[PDB]
Amino acid sequence: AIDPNRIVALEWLPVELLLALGIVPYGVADTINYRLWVSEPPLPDSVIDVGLRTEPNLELLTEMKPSFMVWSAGYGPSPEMLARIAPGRGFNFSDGKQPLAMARKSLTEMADLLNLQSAAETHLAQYEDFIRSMKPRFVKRGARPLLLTTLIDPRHMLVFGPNSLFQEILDEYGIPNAWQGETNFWGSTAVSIDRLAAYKDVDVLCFDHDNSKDMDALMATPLWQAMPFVRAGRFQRVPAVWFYGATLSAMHFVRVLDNAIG
Repeated sequence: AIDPNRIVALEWLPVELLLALGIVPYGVADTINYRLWVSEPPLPDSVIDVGLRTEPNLELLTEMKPSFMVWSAGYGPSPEMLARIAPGRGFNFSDGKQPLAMARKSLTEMADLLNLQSAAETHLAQYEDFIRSMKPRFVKRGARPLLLTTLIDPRHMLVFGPNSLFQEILDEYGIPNAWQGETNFWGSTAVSIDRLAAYKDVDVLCFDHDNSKDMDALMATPLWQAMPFVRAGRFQRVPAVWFYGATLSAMHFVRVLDNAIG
């Protein structure tokens, strides 16, 4: 993807890969929601919004003449169709088990394509150092499991399991993941609110994403008020963190994690 200033990112994972390498995306799919769900790595105003990740403005892309386009494997438009617009590459979020391991590989891969090998190494070094440096902030904490969630709608809570982006972080800090149930490839699964009642002695973090109306509707139900971890005072709403990102999202998680239970 020769011209580093004409790269269009059709999904948020590669946006994060580009940003970690110092690249300013020429175009980004759904800049609006990127701000509501990813937030942390801010996108400059100059970035062109090329439409929803699942339905990018194909005419716009064609007119833009991107030097290269990057997206997430198995997500969004057909890579075959996309490759017809401009050169491109899809990136894997995970191998289905360790998203973070893949993130490191993805960054490296992106760096090689753009000959930013050094920048990748500098970032990866900052990543591992940051993660390790924060370990002491969770030493005092015991073996109480942690439940990571986000409200999809009043009737559905998304929970992140063992193969979620967050697991590796939890593992390094000795924090058991309360959710050991099924998960999709991306490390999450949507469950009915009642399913959360099964958890008594656990801490629960819920990622906000400008959905106060929904959180309010949820918290007004007697069920939510009856929730053992709620009554136990173990529930906390926290800032949005992209669950399907890479190293920047992981580091963002650690910051949020720290403020919440560090």
